[PDB]
Amino acid sequence: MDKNELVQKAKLAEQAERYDDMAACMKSVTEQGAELSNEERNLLSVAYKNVVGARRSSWRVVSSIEQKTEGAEKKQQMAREYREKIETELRDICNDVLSLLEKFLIPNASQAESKVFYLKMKGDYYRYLAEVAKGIVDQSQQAYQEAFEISKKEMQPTHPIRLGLALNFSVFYYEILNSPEKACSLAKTAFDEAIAELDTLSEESYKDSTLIMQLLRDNLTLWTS
Amino acid sequence: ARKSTGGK
Repeated sequence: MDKNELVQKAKLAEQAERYDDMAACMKSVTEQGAELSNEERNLLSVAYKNVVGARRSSWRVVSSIEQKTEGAEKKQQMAREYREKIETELRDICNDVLSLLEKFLIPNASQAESKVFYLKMKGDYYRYLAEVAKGIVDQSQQAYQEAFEISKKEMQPTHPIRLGLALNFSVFYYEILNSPEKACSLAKTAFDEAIAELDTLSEESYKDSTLIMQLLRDNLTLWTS
Repeated sequence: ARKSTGGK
């Protein structure tokens, strides 16, 4: 197929909820070595979010049974082997995204916006790996730091990509680094800085930003429960 | 639980 057909097939798959199809097309678009547009970029990201989120979801359930079947030797072995099966799938997916990013998406990022997006996505998928590992937590951090630098310099505090990064990076501190302090401050600041500048919101992103700010506070409220 | 950009 051609770049324009793949994209329209990717939009069809998403409405069908057929996420592997939608990621196959968007991965094929990516591998054409030309930089991706905002729309293509969001489609690749939505695709692989759902593909990996299914495994992430299967992994959580089966790990919990695994823990609950302590004392039941036969059950616990069955749950462990299957967890391990879901993990292989999950790792292959994270490395699919991570290689795509490394080879195509990060080098060819010609704009600060892209660069922040792809770097946040790099340590998203290393965070997904951290969930399932280890000393690869650090690489989730370096991606996210290089993204959080480039974002604070170039972007308004109400930009959804910068707020969104505030939100993921914060969860990485809270969850992967076990550090609720470095998590809460990061999200209190992201939020407080966005709320002092609500006039910098634009009609194209005010729903995106305003949502993610709610999600920043939600986390902060929980992390004080 | 904790909200990310990557759930729901």
